[PDB]
Amino acid sequence: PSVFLFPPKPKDTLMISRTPEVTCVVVDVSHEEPEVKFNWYVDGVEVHNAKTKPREEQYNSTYRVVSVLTVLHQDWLNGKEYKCKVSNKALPAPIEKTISKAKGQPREPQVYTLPPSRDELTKNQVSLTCLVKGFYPSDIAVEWESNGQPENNYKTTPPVLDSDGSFFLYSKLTVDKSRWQQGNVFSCSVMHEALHNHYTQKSLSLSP
Amino acid sequence: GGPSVFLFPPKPKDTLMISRTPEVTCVVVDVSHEEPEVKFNWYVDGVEVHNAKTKPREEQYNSTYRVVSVLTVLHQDWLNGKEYKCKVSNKALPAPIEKTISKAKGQPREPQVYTLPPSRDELTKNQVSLTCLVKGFYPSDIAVEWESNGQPENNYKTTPPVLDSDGSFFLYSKLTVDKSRWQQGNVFSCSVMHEALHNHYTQKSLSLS
Amino acid sequence: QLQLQESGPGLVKPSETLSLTCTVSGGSISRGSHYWGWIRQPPGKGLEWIGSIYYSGNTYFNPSLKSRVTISVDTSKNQFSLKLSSVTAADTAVYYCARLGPDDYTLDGMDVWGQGTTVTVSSGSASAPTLFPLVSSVAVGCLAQDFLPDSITFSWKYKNNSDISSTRGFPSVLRGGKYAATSQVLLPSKDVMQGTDEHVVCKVQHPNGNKEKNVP
Amino acid sequence: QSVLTQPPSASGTPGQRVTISCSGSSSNIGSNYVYWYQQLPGTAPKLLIYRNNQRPSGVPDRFSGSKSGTSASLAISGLRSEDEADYYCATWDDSLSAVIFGGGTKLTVLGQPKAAPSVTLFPPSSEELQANKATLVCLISDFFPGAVTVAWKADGAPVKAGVETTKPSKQSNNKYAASSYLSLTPEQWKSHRSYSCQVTHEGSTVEKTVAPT
Amino acid sequence: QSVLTQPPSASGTPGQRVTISCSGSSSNIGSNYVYWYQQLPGTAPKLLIYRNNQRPSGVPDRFSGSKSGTSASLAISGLRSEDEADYYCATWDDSLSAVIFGGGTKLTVLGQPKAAPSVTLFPPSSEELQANKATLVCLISDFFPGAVTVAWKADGAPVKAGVETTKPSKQSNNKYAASSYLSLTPEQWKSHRSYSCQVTHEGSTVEKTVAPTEC
Ligand SMILES: *[C@@H]1O[C@H](CO[C@H]2O[C@@H](C)[C@@H](O)[C@@H](O)[C@@H]2O)[C@@H](O[C@@H]2O[C@H](CO)[C@@H](O[C@@H]3O[C@H](CO[C@H]4O[C@H](CO)[C@@H](O)[C@H](O)[C@@H]4O[C@@H]4O[C@H](CO)[C@@H](O[C@@H]5O[C@H](CO)[C@H](O)[C@H](O)[C@H]5O)[C@H](O)[C@H]4NC(C)=O)[C@@H](O)[C@H](O[C@@H]4O[C@H](CO)[C@@H](O)[C@H](O)[C@@H]4O[C@@H]4O[C@H](CO)[C@@H](O)[C@H](O)[C@H]4NC(C)=O)[C@@H]3O)[C@H](O)[C@H]2NC(C)=O)[C@H](O)[C@H]1NC(C)=O
Ligand SMILES: *[C@@H]1O[C@H](CO[C@H]2O[C@@H](C)[C@@H](O)[C@@H](O)[C@@H]2O)[C@@H](O[C@@H]2O[C@H](CO)[C@@H](O[C@@H]3O[C@H](CO[C@H]4O[C@H](CO)[C@@H](O)[C@H](O)[C@@H]4O[C@H]4O[C@H](CO)[C@@H](O[C@@H]5O[C@H](CO)[C@H](O)[C@H](O)[C@H]5O)[C@H](O)[C@H]4NC(C)=O)[C@@H](O)[C@H](O[C@@H]4O[C@H](CO)[C@@H](O)[C@H](O)[C@@H]4O[C@@H]4O[C@H](CO)[C@@H](O)[C@H](O)[C@H]4NC(C)=O)[C@@H]3O)[C@H](O)[C@H]2NC(C)=O)[C@H](O)[C@H]1NC(C)=O
Ligand SMILES: C[As](C)(=O)[O-]
Ligand SMILES: [Zn+2]
Ligand SMILES: [Zn+2]
Repeated sequence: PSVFLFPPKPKDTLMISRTPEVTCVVVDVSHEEPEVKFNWYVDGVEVHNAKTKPREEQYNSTYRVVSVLTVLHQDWLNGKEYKCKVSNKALPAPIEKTISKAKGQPREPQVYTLPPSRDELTKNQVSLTCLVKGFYPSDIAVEWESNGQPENNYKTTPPVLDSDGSFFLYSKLTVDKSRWQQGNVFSCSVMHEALHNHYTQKSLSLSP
Repeated sequence: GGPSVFLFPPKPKDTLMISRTPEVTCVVVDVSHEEPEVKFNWYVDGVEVHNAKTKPREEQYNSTYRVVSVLTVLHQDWLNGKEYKCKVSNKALPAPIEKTISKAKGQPREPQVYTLPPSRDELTKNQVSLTCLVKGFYPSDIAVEWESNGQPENNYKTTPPVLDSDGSFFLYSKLTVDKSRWQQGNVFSCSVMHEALHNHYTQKSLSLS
Repeated sequence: QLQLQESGPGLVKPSETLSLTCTVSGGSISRGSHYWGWIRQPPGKGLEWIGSIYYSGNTYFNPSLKSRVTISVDTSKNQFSLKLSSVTAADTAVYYCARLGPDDYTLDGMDVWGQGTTVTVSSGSASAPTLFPLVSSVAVGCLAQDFLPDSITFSWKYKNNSDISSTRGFPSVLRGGKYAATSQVLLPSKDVMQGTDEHVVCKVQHPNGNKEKNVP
Repeated sequence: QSVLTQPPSASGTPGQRVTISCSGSSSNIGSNYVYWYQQLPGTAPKLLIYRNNQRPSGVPDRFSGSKSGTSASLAISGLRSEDEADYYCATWDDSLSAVIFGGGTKLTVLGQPKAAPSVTLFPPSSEELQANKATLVCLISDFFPGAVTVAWKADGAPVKAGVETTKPSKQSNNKYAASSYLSLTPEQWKSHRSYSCQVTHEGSTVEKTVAPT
Repeated sequence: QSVLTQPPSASGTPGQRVTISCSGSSSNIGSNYVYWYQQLPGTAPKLLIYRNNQRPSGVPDRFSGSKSGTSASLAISGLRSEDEADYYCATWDDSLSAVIFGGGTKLTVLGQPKAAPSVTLFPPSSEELQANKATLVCLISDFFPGAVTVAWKADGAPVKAGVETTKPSKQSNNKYAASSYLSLTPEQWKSHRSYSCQVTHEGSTVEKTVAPTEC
């Protein structure tokens, strides 16, 4: 059996209304001794409150035990650590895990919208690309949209460690050539801690 | 709880440039001092081979060994999806450990390469970002390197491939250059290597006209 | 500044395959910021796009006739080329090579065009010409028949080999699968600058031979 | 749905202003940039307007482009004579996935009622007769408009054929021109007397003749 | 190094081909595009040339610019009348991190160059001398070209500041007109031996004077 401790969604830890949470999982746990234990501590200190869904039967003679703990925004944002102790049978020293926000002077991302290359304009669908660079830490959320409503056909690359120590990534939205040629605006919205009000936006569109 | 094995694929570049020599690496890690001798058995689609070369076992700081075995593969065997199996045997292993690899299965797709200039407002900075977009390729093995007037380039990074909504992959490579080189008129190039491409290679150039 | 010059056999017999080439000057296809293509136009009708190619190879053809066309570039010699196979009477026109639109990577417009090049799908084979000195303000010319692939750079030369500030180019007429055009050149009464009186020169150019003759 | 249609012809008068339309489809002229090329007689087409209405530096302000719906139009203002040529619109057609042009539009600035066809006739050569060939050349220079019913006849009654005539051709003087040639065995140049080359240019049949001697 | 510089003065005959320059450092006009703005006297600047040498729609073909090393320049070929105005050149400066405007270059067209600077001087008002004032006016009437200068003095020794002077200004005459005042209290006028208003229209130092004369 192995352990997997996951951190909160960047989007969640930046919007107060939303509720961030750290997830703990246990991969490869046979039917024999499935029953587990979960102990959660914050920088040593502890609190009892971590909902724990049942052992979702799995496709390999095992289960997927998940334990989620709701955290406080500024606590995550303020480099707090979280420990998950999984107690099992085939585990003499029940594996533990610890995770916290990335250390290091936060850095503000610069957002750049890039129009489709002119030769891609012969395809019946074009690429609107959004460059997000110079940010740190890598926790970030990026999504596209037009006319209030959010676009769906878009993809964002993983944060990439740049040369100067910051991260960057690209987000590609695909829109029908006709919607682009017509001049509809599209927007790249980025959420990140180092950004004023944790949010900035950049529109892109065929200037008439 | 003997040693455990790992079978790595050849570098994408070495498999698309016919003139090089691609090879699979079978790494056995966690080999004790009590039984340091490990035997490799290679196969190419079940047909065992013998042209593998084992490097002498290297001593590790955690009191164990790391043994390596490599298999050169034919430009054509790998790209035709041949399967390579490495069988590992060592005394601290109840039963030998087998591992397999080979190009991803699924029909190949020719990617498109697009070069995109910097946003006019990045020009107030001292360095500009040139962008190269590689989309619609499959399988995901790809190589990408920027270049100008012959010599390659230093400040450029490339995102990992990313699974698009249509089933193929796309990636972006970012070249950073002193704003001045850009404004002068220099011509930079984006070199891409993918099996699906013609001759496994293609290049797109970007510059300030 | 930038220019494109077509080059090719002014003739092609049925079922054969046409073959032209375009040379660029004052611009290096190798820059990789533009596409280059070919456009043809049958004498009568209008324009028709054939194909475009990028310095790296990738080309775009016209579905109407891709199955029988071939385009390529050679960075070294800085030029691209065309190949039209199984030529018939349709494939008879002037072939231009242009650079695609003013914007980088344009693929739907041509901002700079070549001089042009005619291509007649004949069947009798080329042949040089045969000149014949023809008969205030008097002048004469120098007819010429026989030649097939029309393209005769007419001009004139006075007595002591001088450039006549007077020249003309009349429409060539096809009589029995062969052309033949004239060329009149008005002149004073007997003065000029460097023209005695012992006849003149009739410089007649042509891909299959440049015949010359004197007119009494 | 797959091809641009422009007016086969246009024509106007100096100082004026004219427009040429390009009726297209949604699969083309309605979703892509339109291009306008100008083609003065016997010349490689010239880019006139790109991306619907951009004028490449070196093109007159009088030339303007525009699109709306699935159509576009070129507009010339302050018309001149150096403007009568053929014009074409073009864009990418996503249906066919290829560049496409309209048929083309003629357009001829109406004016210059002065068409003086300075016709000229030439008697065969000695080298020709010394080779069975009586090739007479009637070289007719300029004349606006370019259209005449040249006539060839021997003595009085006109002969069937044997004479071949081309079509007009705008010269440097910007005047259409042509030329005609008469065959008929060499045993006729000396056999008959005087050959005329009539050219009825809307009434005025200016002509010349050659003596069989 | 951080401030574009252009010839404070230009102006030339109609038809002539004038050339305005803009010199600077690498930090700016050297490494960034150059923009040229034309401000018609009395109105909002206008974009003339962008990206070194591009001309927006609604711009004469006479206009064209060009960059070079670390200095570029605008040039009007076929110089005209409705081409007289101030011409500013500007670029972004990578060291200041801000747009930088040149000093500006004024340019007038030539025509009817008869400068009749009919200067006039009015001493302090009767009622003015009461409120403890002594405003001296110098109504330099119409002339051409639009540009002059002034200098007031007591006896021979010229008084420094306090001589705020209005800028030239066109009339229907297309001839310009301006004026100049001089502060000074009454205890300064009724004392000294006459003051003087010296104008200067291209060379000629046309000048008149007023005296403490009670008539
Ligand atoms: C039997 O089945 C189970 C599961 O069922 C399987 O069924 C098959 C039919 C398939 O469908 C298969 O996909 C499926 O898994 C198997 O377990 C899996 O085992 C693999 C390999 O052992 C393991 O892989 C790891 O993956 C992580 C990446 O995480 C994500 O991986 C998958 C997608 O990529 C996905 O299946 C996982 O579930 C996981 O997804 C995340 O899940 C969490 C929890 O749900 C999400 O949490 C979010 O929380 C939010 C709170 O705000 C909110 O609630 C969201 O709703 C909620 O979803 C999270 O968002 C989600 N990710 C997203 C966004 O999609 C990868 O990081 C691991 O990397 C390695 O780990 C090794 C050990 O851990 C290391 O040795 C390696 O070095 C490597 O990385 C290092 O790891 C060490 C750890 O010691 C670090 O210290 C070090 O820093 C790392 N270094 C690096 C590289 O940076 C690893 O690849 C799967 O996670 C696991 N699936 C799970 C979770 O059940 C069994 O293997 C099967 N048996 C066998 C053997 O056949
Ligand atoms: C004693 O130390 C050993 C190692 O030395 C240590 O010494 C101490 C003192 C410190 O210095 C340590 O930091 C140091 O490591 C320990 O061994 C390590 O064991 C762990 C597991 O316990 C190994 O982890 C695996 O790592 C691979 C990645 O391999 C690379 O790891 C790093 C790079 O990050 C590097 O160090 C290592 O060399 C490997 O990189 C290189 O690998 C190839 C070797 O040649 C290179 O191949 C190229 O081949 C081409 C051919 O043309 C050319 O020849 C090139 O020149 C050549 O380089 C390759 O390029 C190179 N890469 C780079 C850039 O470094 C992970 O992929 C493994 O992934 C996981 O494995 C687990 C199993 O535990 C799976 O369950 C997970 O799902 C996951 O992967 C999946 O596995 C399944 C199983 O089949 C697959 O089906 C899935 O598809 C897999 N998913 C993927 C990714 O597709 C795993 O993390 C670690 O590498 C070992 N370190 C070594 C050997 O260096 C001992 O554990 C320790 N003893 C103890 C008990 O303490
Ligand atoms: C030759 As192709 C159009 O497949 O890139
Ligand atoms: Zn079960
Ligand atoms: Zn291909």
